[PDB]
Amino acid sequence: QISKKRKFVADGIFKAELNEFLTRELAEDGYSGVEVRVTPTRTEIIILATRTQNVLGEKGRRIRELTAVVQKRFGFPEGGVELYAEKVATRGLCAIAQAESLRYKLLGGLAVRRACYGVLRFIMESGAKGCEVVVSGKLRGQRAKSMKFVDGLMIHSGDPV
Amino acid sequence: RIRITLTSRNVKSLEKVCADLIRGAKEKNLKVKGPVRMPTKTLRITTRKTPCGEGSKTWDRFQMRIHKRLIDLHIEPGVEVEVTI
Amino acid sequence: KREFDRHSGSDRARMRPEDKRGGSGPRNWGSIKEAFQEMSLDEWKLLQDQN
Amino acid sequence: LMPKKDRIAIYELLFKEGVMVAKKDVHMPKHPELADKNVPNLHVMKAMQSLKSRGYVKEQFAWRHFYWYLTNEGIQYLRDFLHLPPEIVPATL
Amino acid sequence: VKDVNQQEFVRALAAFLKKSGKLKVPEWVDTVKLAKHKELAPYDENWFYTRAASTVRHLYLRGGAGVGSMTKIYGGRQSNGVMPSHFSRGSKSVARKVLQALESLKMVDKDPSGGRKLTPQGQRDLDRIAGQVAAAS
Amino acid sequence: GHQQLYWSHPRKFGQGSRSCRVCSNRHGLIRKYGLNMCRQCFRQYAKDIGFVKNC
Amino acid sequence: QSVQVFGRKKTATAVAHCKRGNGLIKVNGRPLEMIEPATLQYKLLEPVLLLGKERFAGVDIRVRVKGGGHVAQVYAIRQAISKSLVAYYQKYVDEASKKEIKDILIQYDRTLLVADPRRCESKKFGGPGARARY
Amino acid sequence: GRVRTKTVKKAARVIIEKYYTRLGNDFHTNKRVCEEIAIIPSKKLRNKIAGYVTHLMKRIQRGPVRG
RNA sequence: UUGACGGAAGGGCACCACCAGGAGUGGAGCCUGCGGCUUAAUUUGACUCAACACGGGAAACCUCACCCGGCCCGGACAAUUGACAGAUUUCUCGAUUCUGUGGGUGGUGGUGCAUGGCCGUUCUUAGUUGGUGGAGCGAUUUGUCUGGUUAAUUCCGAUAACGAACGAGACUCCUCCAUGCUAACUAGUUACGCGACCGGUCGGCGUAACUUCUUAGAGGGACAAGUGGCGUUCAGCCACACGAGAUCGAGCAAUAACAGGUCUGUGAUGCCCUUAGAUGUCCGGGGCUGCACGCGCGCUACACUGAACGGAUCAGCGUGUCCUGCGCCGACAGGUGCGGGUAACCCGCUGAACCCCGUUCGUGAUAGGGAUCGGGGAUUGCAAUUAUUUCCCAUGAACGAGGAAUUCCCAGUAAGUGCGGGUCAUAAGCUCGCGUUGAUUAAGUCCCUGCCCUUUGUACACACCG
Ligand SMILES: [Zn+2]
Repeated sequence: QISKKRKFVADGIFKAELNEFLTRELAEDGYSGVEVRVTPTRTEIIILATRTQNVLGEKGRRIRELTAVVQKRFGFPEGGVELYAEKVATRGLCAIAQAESLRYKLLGGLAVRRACYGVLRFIMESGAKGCEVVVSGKLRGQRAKSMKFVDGLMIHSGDPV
Repeated sequence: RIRITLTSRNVKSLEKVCADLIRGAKEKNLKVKGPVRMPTKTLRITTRKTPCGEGSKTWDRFQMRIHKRLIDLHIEPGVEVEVTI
Repeated sequence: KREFDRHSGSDRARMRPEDKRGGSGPRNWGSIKEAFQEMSLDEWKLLQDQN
Repeated sequence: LMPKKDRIAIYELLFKEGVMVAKKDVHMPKHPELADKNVPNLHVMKAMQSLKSRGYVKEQFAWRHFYWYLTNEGIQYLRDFLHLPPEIVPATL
Repeated sequence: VKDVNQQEFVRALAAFLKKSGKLKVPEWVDTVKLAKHKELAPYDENWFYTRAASTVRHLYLRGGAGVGSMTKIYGGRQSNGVMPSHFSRGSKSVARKVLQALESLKMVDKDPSGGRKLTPQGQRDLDRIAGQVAAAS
Repeated sequence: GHQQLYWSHPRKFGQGSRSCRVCSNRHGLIRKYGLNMCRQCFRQYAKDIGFVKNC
Repeated sequence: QSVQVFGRKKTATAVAHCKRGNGLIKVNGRPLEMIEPATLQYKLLEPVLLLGKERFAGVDIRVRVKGGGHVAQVYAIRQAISKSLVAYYQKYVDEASKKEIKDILIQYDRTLLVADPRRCESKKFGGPGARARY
Repeated sequence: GRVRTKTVKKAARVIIEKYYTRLGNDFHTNKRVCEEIAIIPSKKLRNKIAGYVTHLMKRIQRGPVRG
């Protein structure tokens, strides 16, 4: 017996902890968020990833490991939670997917101008009206530099953002 | 007599399942009471923007509105349903 | 508190960021150039305790 | 330094399922999953640390909790530690 | 009790309540002050008759009040010296003993739902005084 | 007698018996609506919980 | 044969139940001249002193008030009584008598028939009130 | 501060140059015309556009507008 | 040539500027924050706006990072455990610490001048940038402007530019109505019966009508629309009629910058340092509260436009597993039993305060002021001494509107007044909100102080901290 004010907050805290756990876990799997559909009978978790073959194990063991890790963390009964890995289309129109694609080119040590310009055109060809990539931090020197890459038009103020 | 409580954070999806519940039950010749709209609850959280003490006393206000509608007769994500007797 | 903040207190980097080798190199920013199933343990604990 | 009874209770639970979770609370009296057995929560997080340092388990973290997963090297090690045949498998396989 | 001035009503009802010498009037009416936020005792000697006349008047308008309600009705501002002033409830024992005194006159009884309400006898006595203040004005 | 002395200080109230559920921080904690998270981590997960800025 | 018209101050909502009968004007059961603030007693009697008692001698008015403060309820009561008679003279009397009442109440003070939308402004951080700062 | 943005004025001129025969000197009539011949995502923007159309319609009847 | 800057000129804007004024602050006491002193330690960050009631920092322990004492390993990975007795002798655990050589690990340890992320500030000022065309060998320039107008590079207009993009606006949430819809036994009204009192009162009881009041969905409504005047009779402004309104309050917020803040918010983080006689970690005690003082936000006042005593009478925001209602006990603070509410249901018709109406007080350091101290009663907690708060009695200080200076503010605003939330075992002089009462002055100007732009100058370009 929990009040509605604490229940809706507890529902949002669960989705916040579930999303962040899957970022540190499915980082190299193209994770791009989740959709939690809670029903009075059970709860189903929909994982959005650009590489679903890696979200699943060699024979589907990682998906079994995630649903077994969620039922133990959040007190879900056995067989009460189900995870459905889904494939998101138009990867260029996903800011999280393109941030991962850029991060895995930086740790490879290619560049910040050739890498961001390459990921800036993949987003423009994907049907985007505008993009903006900002890379800040230190690299090869003590002082930090901010490399900003813009393309198209970008709305900054107002509700449409 | 069954009272169906509907609580959600978005009025569009809350009234979408509310209309389908009334319309879905009106075709069964069930005398239903109209959707009673409870006063909305705004979960106020006024925090400090800066993670330190150097900000110019700039606070940011958050809101989490919880709309509640009950149906007394004789589902989309984000909507809670609870039936009673 | 420092007297002259803009004056770098290091001989390795100024206040203005200065790239190494003009941005060229592997781990650098980039130069301005042309580049474009059998039973589990629960069942085993029963078979070993039934004898 | 944990009792041998508590040393195998952590591994049996880790082998019963395929995952192991534990809140980062060295002062928690009993583990939420090992409630019937008087296993301190510190023994669970410290026994899984020895497995991670030998390539047997990979871990994660969600704000207060560890998420341990038995790897192929760890399943075979517990299979010999618990004296089990190659026939048994964790619940995630 | 309406249709007349409520400030002269409690003054004439207290005179009727004092002339009818049947009120309890506990022994500590000379030492107590009516609230912790008060600095001095009431200036009037017969404050127990003035409060009893006003208390039974509140029960006529809003029944089922109880001691916790009359403590809130007769509350006020509490000066905290160099600190800002806040609201402070009245005295609980003064509000409780004045409620039991009205019950001895059969004008107040225990409300079945909440606290204490007004009796048909008290409703009659209050309307008689309400008629005297109207004719005398 | 170390087992009867280690972590034997009574922690049932105050700022020491509670911490942020996100980073184990004890300062700037938000106890309203059962959040139990520091004021710096709530701004990070405000959208994920459902707290939006309207005014 | 009765109307129910409301008058709104800042937060004082006074609803007058203008019903046919004799010249009865009461607020929460108490007479109109018995409201606690005696300084604002003439503000409550403006609809009666301007229109005359002969226009109110055929309708009973029972105002119920809640919200706001003492002064807000005063301006809400006199507004409810002003509009309740207008709405009564519109549905049960001819429209010519309605204009004969409105032109008297509007020319004196428009706040008897039109509520002012002035409400308290929200407080901003960094200041003690809406406008003032630290 | 009653100056119209270029969004209000440009959209009002295109409506006139394409639907001059439907517009008039009444705001509430032009308010319903612009609601149909133009998909305006807001109602305040529609009232600003239709209100400036009524202003320009009073200028056409006296002479040519430079826009 | 473009920036940057100037102690050059011109123009423009803004109650974080002025004018006209209001409330003050600076003076008093006290509460707090920062220095300075002192200290086994008085942790520390931040120092013009853009530090100083700030780190949501109201610290009894914990927090805790400081100080002085004692354990503990929570020493990955490649015999040893505890313990009765008392100020040293035995027993117990059983491969789980085995000691070393390896070289992991954790920090509220340093570095915010190694960084991320947020945030503050420049500046919420109006600024910024492509395409095509034009000028130039070119970097670049024009568009992006003399002027008028606008809250606004907002528009009109001028026009080698034309057409656009970001910002502004629009947009989002808000309150102002709509007796028109949609509906309400967790909201009410009205008509009814019932019944207490002398046709009036009744939040005193009951289920039929239907939505005015209440709640909240949808759709309407306002757009300088109408009129007059001023204006390139353009952009707009002013004044009026109508009307719920004739500039409503947030949020969001460009290009670009800071050596701005934050490693003490992060299992964000590089490096350095400490690693078991520890800068890990636990448990005690103390400190952050220490006081010749110099300041910064505040509260209470200096009264009769008032203090008291008593009567009467009105809110809204919001919270609740803890919020609290009734019957008893007590002078108060309390206590106690029975209850309700995971909530439009119970607290609760939130009987708030100021205010209003009586009653005494009568230039008076006074029934103004309640600071400083004494003696007691309680509550919170493991424990309050350096008084946690709270109550009662007593003690009755400075302070008679406050120097040079200086702050905020244009309508439900200032100010007064109380309430709620955050902090919270105990808990507001702080802050975030809320309603209540409710003005004076102003519809203006570059005079001051701040930035912006143009022109101009430069040996500056790490850009005058040159
Ligand atoms: Zn946190």
